[PDB]
Amino acid sequence: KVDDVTGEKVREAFEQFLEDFSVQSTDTGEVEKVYRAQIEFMKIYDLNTIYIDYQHLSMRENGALAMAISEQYYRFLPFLQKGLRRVVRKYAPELLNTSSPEQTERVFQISFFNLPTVHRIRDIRSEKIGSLLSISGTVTRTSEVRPELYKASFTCDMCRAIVDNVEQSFKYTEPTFCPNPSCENRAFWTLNVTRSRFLDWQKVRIQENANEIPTGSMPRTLDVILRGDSVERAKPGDRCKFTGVEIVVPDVTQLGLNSGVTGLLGVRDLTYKISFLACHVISIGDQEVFLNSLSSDEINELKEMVKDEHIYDKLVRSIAPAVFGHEAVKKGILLQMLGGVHKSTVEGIKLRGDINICVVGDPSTSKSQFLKYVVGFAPRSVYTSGKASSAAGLTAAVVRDEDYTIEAGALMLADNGICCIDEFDKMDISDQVAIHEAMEQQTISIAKAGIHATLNARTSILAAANPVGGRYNRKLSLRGNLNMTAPIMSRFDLFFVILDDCNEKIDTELASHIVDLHMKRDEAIEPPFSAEQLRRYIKYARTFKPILTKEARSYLVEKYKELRKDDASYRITVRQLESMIRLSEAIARANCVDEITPSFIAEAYDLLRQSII
Amino acid sequence: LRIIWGTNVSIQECTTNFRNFLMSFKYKFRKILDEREEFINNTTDEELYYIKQLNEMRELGTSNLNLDARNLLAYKQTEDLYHQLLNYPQEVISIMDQTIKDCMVSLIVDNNLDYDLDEIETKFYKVRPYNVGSCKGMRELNPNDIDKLINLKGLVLRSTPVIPDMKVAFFKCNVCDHTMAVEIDRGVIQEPARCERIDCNEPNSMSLIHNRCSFADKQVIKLQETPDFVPDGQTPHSISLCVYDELVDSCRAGDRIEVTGTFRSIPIRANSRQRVLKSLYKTYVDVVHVKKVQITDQDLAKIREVAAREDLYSLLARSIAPSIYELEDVKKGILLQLFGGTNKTFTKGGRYRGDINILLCGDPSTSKSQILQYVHKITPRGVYTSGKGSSAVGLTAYITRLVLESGALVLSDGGVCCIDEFDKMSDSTRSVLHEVMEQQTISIAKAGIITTLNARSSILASANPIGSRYNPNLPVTENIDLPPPLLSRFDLVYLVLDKVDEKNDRELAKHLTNLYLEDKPDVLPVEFLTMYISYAKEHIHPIITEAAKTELVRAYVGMRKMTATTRQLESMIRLAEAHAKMKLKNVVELEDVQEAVRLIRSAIKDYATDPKTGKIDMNLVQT
DNA sequence: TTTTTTTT
Ligand SMILES: Nc1ncnc2c1ncn2[C@@H]1O[C@H](COP(=O)(O)OP(=O)(O)OP(O)(O)=S)[C@@H](O)[C@H]1O
Ligand SMILES: [Mg+2]
Ligand SMILES: [Zn+2]
Ligand SMILES: [Zn+2]
Repeated sequence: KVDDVTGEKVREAFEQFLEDFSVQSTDTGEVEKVYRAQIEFMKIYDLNTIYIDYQHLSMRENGALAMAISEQYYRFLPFLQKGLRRVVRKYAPELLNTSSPEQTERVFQISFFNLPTVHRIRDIRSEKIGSLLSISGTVTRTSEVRPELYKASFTCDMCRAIVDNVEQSFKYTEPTFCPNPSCENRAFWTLNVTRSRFLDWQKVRIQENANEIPTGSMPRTLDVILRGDSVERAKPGDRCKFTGVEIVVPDVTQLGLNSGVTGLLGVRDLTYKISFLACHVISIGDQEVFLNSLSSDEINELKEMVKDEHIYDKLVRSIAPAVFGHEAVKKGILLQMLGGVHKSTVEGIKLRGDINICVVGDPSTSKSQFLKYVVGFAPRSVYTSGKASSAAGLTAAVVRDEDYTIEAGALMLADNGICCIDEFDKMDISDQVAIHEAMEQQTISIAKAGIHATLNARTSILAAANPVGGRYNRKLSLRGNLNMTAPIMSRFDLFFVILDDCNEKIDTELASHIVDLHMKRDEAIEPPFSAEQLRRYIKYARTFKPILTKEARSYLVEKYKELRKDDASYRITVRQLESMIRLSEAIARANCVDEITPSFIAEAYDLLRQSII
Repeated sequence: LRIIWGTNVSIQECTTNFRNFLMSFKYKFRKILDEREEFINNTTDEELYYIKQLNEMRELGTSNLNLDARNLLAYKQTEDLYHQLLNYPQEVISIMDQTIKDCMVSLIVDNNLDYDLDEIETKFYKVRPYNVGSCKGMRELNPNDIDKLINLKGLVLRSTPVIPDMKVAFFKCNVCDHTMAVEIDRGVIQEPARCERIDCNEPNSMSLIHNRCSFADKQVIKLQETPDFVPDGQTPHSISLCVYDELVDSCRAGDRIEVTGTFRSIPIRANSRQRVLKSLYKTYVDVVHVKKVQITDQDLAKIREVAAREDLYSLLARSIAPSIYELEDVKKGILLQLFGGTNKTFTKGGRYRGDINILLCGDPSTSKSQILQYVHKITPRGVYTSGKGSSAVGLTAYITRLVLESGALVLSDGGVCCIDEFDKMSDSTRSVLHEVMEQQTISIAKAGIITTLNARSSILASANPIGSRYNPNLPVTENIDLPPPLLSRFDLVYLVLDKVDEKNDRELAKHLTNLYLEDKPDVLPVEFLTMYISYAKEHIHPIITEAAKTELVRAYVGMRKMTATTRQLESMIRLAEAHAKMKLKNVVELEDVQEAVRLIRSAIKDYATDPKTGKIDMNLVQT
């Protein structure tokens, strides 16, 4: 056959890079041949794929091998796999076989990782076709894993000659001429499913990131393909980097299974479609188990702010560092992010522990910046404007793809996390009702379109509206000062109503603060804690499970009685007591106390009292 | 010899003439062809323009050579080659590219410069001819024009994502594995019937390996025919020009660009299954060169000289709308918006765009619409529309195929936008506009379509008071009757009124009548004005100043003390920034803040605005 | 179903 002496040279260099790499940071520069050690671990677990750092092979042999493979990855891949099999035979001959009946050949997936750079979706070019690259972006769509037919096998339906180890092209391929020279069967190739080996496969769609080419352009999208262990390796709707080769997808319909090339196809033309074949995938976007996940210094820092007793106030201060004032509102953020203990009673009734906050401020109150910080600083956080939004896009949508199927809405896109709702006032009343039922149920059911599916839809909602007429009439009542269905009002945990004040001192302070925010830009802000530090502490608190206390039971019952008397009930109901308990849970989580404290209930009582105004 | 089939255009003589046109072509040839003997500069003119370009091109190492028609029409040897190209472009351009490559090779070897001749040999040198012919209406095109360069002007409606453009076919034997590469000739493949190795010569064993094959990059762009070219009879047409190579992805949507390219037509399969082709032919164009709609040291000198002039502020204000009579304050405000503020993209807290937003609410007949037309003409990225003819969906984003269509705002992102009859524009679409201008970004939330888009663009709204004529009896806010939030969103609001001032009426009538006198009737050169504004935006970057910040604090405290939303503070901040930019200042100054406040009061007519009742005394207005 | 001008 074709010598491809360069190919076999690359094979040899690749096996020598896999076995004689002789590099290891463990025990300082002491060489372990980390690829030989990875082969040893491979024997321990008997996987298929081999993780290969691009930088390792780059330092290997001056990176000439890295360059060659990175360009002609497609051409070199069979040689690389053959060399990997040779290495396995050398050191892990057991793994050389799949490893009872006969064990077939084991396929090894060379999933290179840690590439030098990531090229953006628009950076993609035909020049890179077949070259190993890495692409970043969020996963807009995915596919159910399905068994691509890697190696095919067919029984000759005229002589029974069985074929095997037939690689398939994009279109389902079949043997052309019977291997049995005596036989002359050119069709009738009953696929031997048992003999043939199928690899797992999954289509995945991604879109351009916001700060990628935002300049006057719609975010470009790419169809990457997951194979082998990579399948399902990443969750949907998350920014991740995919390393692999650029694959050109010919139209199978043209293959037969502007114009296109022809005269091969034969008379038929052929139109292509570029795509990407991911080899390795990396995402970039218990209390004791969480601590284990943390680094030693990270655990120390955790303990450090745990020891701090002002920690509560400093955290509240850290919230929305750019935003000035409205400290109670920042406290509301913190508490909602912490959430509350969700529980289902013995009777089974589910009791939500989440907190759905609502904000009613005049324009320019920076509520927009408020939500921007919230979502940006919040995982599982979705931001949307009520004025421009569709119910299905917000909760869930039904689409037909070969065939009726479903598409997650904002609630799904952020279920079990923050749900920012900007311009809520402008939001459609019917859509508001859809959310109402969905959030109250903590569940979304797609009854329509024939299908009757249902999804968890559990999450927290940060409603953001403006008072009717762009201004809150203090003479009027919250219910009436803003257009919104009262029952949904009942299930909004909080209502931060933002008013204007002519306090000259406050005006001067805020003006100076803004002007500094522009002068010194980032230098102006200085929260007590870093956002990553804040998130680590927050998750640690999430790990906590507050427990109610006898004194707390009492304090709660008297405080609820006092609230009922205060309204004496347009805004005071059993829902208010439920929110009181949830706020107590959130405060304890901020206090990182497994038990509730009447002080915590006092804080929550003051919070709700202020919300009442 | 080497001749072009069907043309009697000798490739050898063509090559010799174009070579002599490459070296020994003084720019003097061009300028003399353009006459302008009063403007001839020896250095430039005596310079072998194309030789200097080739030297600078080797220094840059690019393989593309922009080329005007006039240079060819100036060199007697290549004057004929000009018409040859006009008639039979493809072959002429191929020969010309080969000649440029050979000339670069000669230059490096002749100049014995230390350069990789292989690189130049590897460099696929191309020529990007432009100005080939007078811009002709695209609708005017007819079949015989095919196979010729057609200079064209239009607006980019939309562009396709780059497509793999099959370049060279790669085959492989299925019995001995021997491989061969078939170059795509005429967009088709002539597969080898048997193996290239006569040793094997297996029939049909040669199979095309798609991945191993070579592909190029192609893109297609819909280009609207400009309203100037089209007649009143029918709507403008558009052509999906096919772009290739670097030219691919070389323009966004809404790009007023002039392009030269060969006129191309092709058959279309009547039945995809069969080879039967419809008698009529699909037609496209391959752009050899694209023209979009460097500040020379002389240009910078002129810019800085004008900046030296004290009248700079008022001079630009009048220059932007020379024909308009009076309205200097409105002109100045829109001039500032054209300049725009500073986009301090904070790493935290989000980005803070220095955008300026001006609405024009006032009694009609005031030329507000004419002013909008001017603004749209001036801004390189302009978006003119009227509320009645506008839809919120079409304004920002329209679902399509699942795919999204850029809205008017999207077409303005990074430019100025014009919304005529803004008051008439629906309140719902108003709400749509609110957040997008506030965040300078479009947020999308729909079934299967949920994302956000950049919308950093200025909007110039034209409204009319609820009372057709502004009623001073009604408070200014009532006269405008616009959402208080929306009202705040806008940065400036000029309350133009048609005060009956016999003197001003006389003067305006004189202006209009004088205009009438001349059948076809100081101020900066609009081109030089645009260059000034650009250079200011790109190079100048105003930064707040200590005195400026103190004055801003005190001023906004007074405002709120007398309502003064925080957006008012940001507005005066960005306005002082744009003022400093107008003054070519990278640092803000107290005087910029003073001017910002002065113009803020002017547009609202605060001088004549009643301290109470929210009304304005018409007598005080313009005194 | 979802989005969508347009008329009814
Ligand atoms: N100061 C002015 N200088 C020059 N022309 C003016 C002036 N004021 C009004 N005009 C003319 O008056 C006419 C009014 O045109 P428009 O642009 O429609 O006025 P307008 O201010 O936009 O008010 P509308 O559009 O009716 S709400 C035009 O012919 C203008 O040229
Ligand atoms: Mg007008
Ligand atoms: Zn057989
Ligand atoms: Zn062969």
